Amino acid sequence: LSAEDKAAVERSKMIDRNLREDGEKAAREVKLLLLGAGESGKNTIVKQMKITGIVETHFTFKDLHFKMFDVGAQRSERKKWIHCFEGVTAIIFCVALSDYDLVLAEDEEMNRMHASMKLFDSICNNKWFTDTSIILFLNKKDLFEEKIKKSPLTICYPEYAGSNTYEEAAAYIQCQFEDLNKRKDTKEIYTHFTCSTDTKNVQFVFDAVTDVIIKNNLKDCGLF
Amino acid sequence: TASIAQARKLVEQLKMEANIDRIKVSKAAADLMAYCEAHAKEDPLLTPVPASENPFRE
Amino acid sequence: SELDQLRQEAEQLKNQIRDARKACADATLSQITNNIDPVGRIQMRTRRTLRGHLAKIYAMHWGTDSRLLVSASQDGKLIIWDSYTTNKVHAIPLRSSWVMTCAYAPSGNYVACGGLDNICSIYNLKTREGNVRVSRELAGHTGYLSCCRFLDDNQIVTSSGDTTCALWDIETGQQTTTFTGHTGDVMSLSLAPDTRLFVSGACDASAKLWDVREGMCRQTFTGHESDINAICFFPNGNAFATGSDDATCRLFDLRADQELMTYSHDNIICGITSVSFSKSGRLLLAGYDDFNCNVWDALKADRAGVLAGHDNRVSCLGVTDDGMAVATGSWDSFLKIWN
Amino acid sequence: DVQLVESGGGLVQPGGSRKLSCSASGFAFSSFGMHWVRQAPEKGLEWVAYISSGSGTIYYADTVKGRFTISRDDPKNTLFLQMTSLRSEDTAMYYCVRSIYYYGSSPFDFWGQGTTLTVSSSDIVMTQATSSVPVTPGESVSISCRSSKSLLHSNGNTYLYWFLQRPGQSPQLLIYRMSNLASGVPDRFSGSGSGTAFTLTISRLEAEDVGVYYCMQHLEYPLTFGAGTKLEL
Amino acid sequence: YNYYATLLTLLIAVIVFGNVLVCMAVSREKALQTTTNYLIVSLAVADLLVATLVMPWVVYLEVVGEWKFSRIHCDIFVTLDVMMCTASILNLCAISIDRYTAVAMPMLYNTRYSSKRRVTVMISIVWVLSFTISCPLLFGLNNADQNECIIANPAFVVYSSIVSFYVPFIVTLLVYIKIYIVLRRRRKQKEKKATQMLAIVLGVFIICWLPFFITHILNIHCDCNIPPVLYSAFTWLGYVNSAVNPIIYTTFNIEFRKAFLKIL
Ligand SMILES: CCCN(CCc1cccs1)[C@H]1CCc2c(O)cccc2C1
Repeated sequence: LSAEDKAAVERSKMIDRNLREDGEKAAREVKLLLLGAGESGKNTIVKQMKITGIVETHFTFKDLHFKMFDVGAQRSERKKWIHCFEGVTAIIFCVALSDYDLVLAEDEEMNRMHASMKLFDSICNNKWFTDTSIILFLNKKDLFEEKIKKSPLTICYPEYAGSNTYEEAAAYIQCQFEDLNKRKDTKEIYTHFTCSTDTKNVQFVFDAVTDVIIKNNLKDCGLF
Repeated sequence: TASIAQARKLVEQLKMEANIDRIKVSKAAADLMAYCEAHAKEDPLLTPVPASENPFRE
Repeated sequence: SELDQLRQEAEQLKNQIRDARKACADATLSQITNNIDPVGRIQMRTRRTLRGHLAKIYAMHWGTDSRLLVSASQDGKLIIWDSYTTNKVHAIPLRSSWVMTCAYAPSGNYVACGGLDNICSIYNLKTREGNVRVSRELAGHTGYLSCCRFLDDNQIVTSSGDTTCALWDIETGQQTTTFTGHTGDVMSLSLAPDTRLFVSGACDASAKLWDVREGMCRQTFTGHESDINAICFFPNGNAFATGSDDATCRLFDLRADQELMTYSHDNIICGITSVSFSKSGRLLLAGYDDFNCNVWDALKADRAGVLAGHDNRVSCLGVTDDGMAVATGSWDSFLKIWN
Repeated sequence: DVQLVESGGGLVQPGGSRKLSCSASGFAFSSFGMHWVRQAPEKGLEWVAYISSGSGTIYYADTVKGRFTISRDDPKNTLFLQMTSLRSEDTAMYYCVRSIYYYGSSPFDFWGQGTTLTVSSSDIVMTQATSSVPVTPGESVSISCRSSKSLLHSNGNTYLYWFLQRPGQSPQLLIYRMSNLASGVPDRFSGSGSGTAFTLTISRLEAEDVGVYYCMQHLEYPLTFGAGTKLEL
Repeated sequence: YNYYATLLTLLIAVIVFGNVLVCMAVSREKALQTTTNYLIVSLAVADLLVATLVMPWVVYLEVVGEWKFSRIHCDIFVTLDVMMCTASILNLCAISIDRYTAVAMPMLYNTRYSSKRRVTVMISIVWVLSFTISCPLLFGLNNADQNECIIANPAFVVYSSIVSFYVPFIVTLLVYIKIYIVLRRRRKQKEKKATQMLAIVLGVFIICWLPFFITHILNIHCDCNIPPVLYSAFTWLGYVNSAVNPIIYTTFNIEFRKAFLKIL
């Protein structure tokens, strides 16, 4: 092996050393999709948690680095780029509760809530996310609690209990989404009703991530 | 309105593509096959070189 | 009135070109090749495993020198490898993890890669400083970059999630011709050997051919079902192959203006993710969802071999420009070079 | 620009000590292997020492092995050579020299302007066809060099480097293996050889081609230069 | 005694069979090649070296009631008995510490870079410590007679029993109690299955080894007789753990069920 090839093998080992020291960092980050049915309170949680193409954001909270991929700028065919995210710890998903009686701007026929259920079913029951938990923020809590007094929830659903109190209406939204999960044994949905204090929304991501990672570890150990 | 401009554009593209000279598949296939025979001795994956010529010796 | 008249003229012209294609279809490449000697078993073996990426490999490309290859991964690292000796020649920290594509220039001076950030970053390998750095970020795409190919050190063509391809002047950092004729988003490019033409495949299962200076599609090929993931030109430039989620590969000839062959076998149920020809044109190599590459006699459409060595989805192929080897990349994070 | 500047040394007593220093700037120094080369007054080049990029793989010439220690501090982009028991034979100009090794790279491609050091009072020998040749611009010249071993390695590449030192300058790489020209070098120069004996041809001289031309080998450490042919106007 | 010799021979085959399938399963599937599952291979290898380097010769000794070989063969054989059993018990303790890391320090278990260092350390400490505790037998410091070379030297037997069983047993019991303090603070078949696994695993490791390492110290502390059938039966009940180990540590994990059904 020549004097230059020995220095080129060294260089290759120098590249490997630093390339592996970067893997030692990139494996300690927690990787999260962030998804939502258009303008859906998603941008509000991004600024709370911090305070073209996909936007990636970084935060550390209680000594644990998260990388969050706001993919909502990719308008096109998920079937040809969502397989990138197979290694995600948990999807974060957003729905503005106010969407129950708004209608989708491209046709004004379907409720923005039903459009977000089509997206939730579409990401949830997809083959790449079969083990991937979903954190589900339900975002515009306050505006839904006000609006349901003016506009009953049956304007969204043909089938409902007709109760129309905020608690049983909000819990019926959560129930209607968690019923979309076709694989409740392989993935758990972590629904949360989003609130004004930044650290309460961040703590829920940290809790659901820590609980997803423990349930993944227990599935490695054979304790599950 | 704009769906008409899009359909005029798409029709003009289809007309532009329709006007192209297209040759017999027998001739096209035979030229593809004839190139492929002519370069056959020049392809180390098709017809492997001896180990001393191969840069990827074990 | 007029929109329905134009829709009837679109139907009429679609009917006229399918009749014109069926008129010049006087044979099949299977009939024309009935007399030729079959390839036999292509028992290639892994001569190197390049084992430094720490996440899914999404693209790789050979240098014209046919010894160096670039590869890119979800690690947010792009690596240039000495394929003869497994050395990392360079490793390049990307600004983003999300590398859907990479390419390497015909002179080896420059590397390009794309991603879910729609920017094509172009990296100068042969700087006077010893670190690789960005020349341009080519930002004007509306959806993720699915493919990249340099025509030369100062022109690149790219394809995207926005249904367009674009040709860029890498000096001024802007599109020069821009190509819009697909309806599905665009997944793969190949340049003709002369680099004046190119052909791109999209999720509408149309493949469209362009001239890079004319700025407009000459031909549309549409024999596929489903969705085209992969394209390569056959080395004469008069034909190209396509790989789909329709588990078949297909060979289209430009002068015939249509499909010649359809490479399928009943137990490949799954998408082709990448395609390349071997230097004679005689072998298609096709990479699959079912964790391997198949190898096909491109003239007979018999399966001539398998590159079985990957433990996750093969996402790449490239035969070297000298024909000496095939690299394969996969989601298992190793490249394997076969001969 | 890329730069190598050398706060270096000066006078010493024989048997004394000095620290040569070479601060690099304008390039990614942590990635380069660094050599020192030296040149005694009105004599040819001697390679002195090396460090690879990782600060592993240090080497020395047998004339300085154990007397000199070569060191680097990448967070300061700086290379050192610490000199102990300085002999009168160590009187020389010392050049810091960067090198980078990977397929298609050009090592020795940039050289520091050099520091004087002055003192009070087993390897491939490389050799060249003459002490000098007379020249004028627009002529062609074929410089030649001979190696005591075949430099054509089993990997196929041939480790003959060609340098030009213009009058009063630090050396410059012309050609990194037999035939591969450096960047910043004009198409006038072109090298070739059999594997033991070699040539550098200058196809149509310019007045800037005046100076001393050294071949060197890089097949084995210690690295060895020829005693360079002058081209004299 | 042909019937007892036959039943003892069948135990050898069961220990081999179960521990071979777990070695095959983790060798095949990348989904099985997690941190605990290399420790479960290391357990299964200790159980195989118990099955092969030890079982047939203890079975023959129990069948003939006499020792047929020179003291050097006893020094080798009984170093291997104490080593492979201690490597088996220390593997249970190492898997229990790994399962504690999986729950109490979950990011350290998760991380593929540092968790490979942990497997390398804990498999090495398991084997090195099991050799270390047996090494006085290879030095021949067991004063036993060549008529019946069962271990005789009381201070060694006590210390070997303590560090090979009572310590890793108390540490395993402690960490599987911590994996029932967590998993009972975090939570406040369902996750009940984790408590069912802790109950089965401690149940087996008590039931197989505790009767042996009790009697094997009591035979020194009591200054008294012990029934040979009881002392032997508890010795076999010890070796029965190496049959039970692969069954418990794999057949309850669904990815192992799949990997076994791919062989079977
Ligand atoms: C079931 C294991 C039986 N062996 C002893 C073999 C026999 C005993 C009586 C007749 S034949 C023990 C010996 C003592 C010891 C120890 O101090 C620590 C760890 C393991 C062992 C292994």
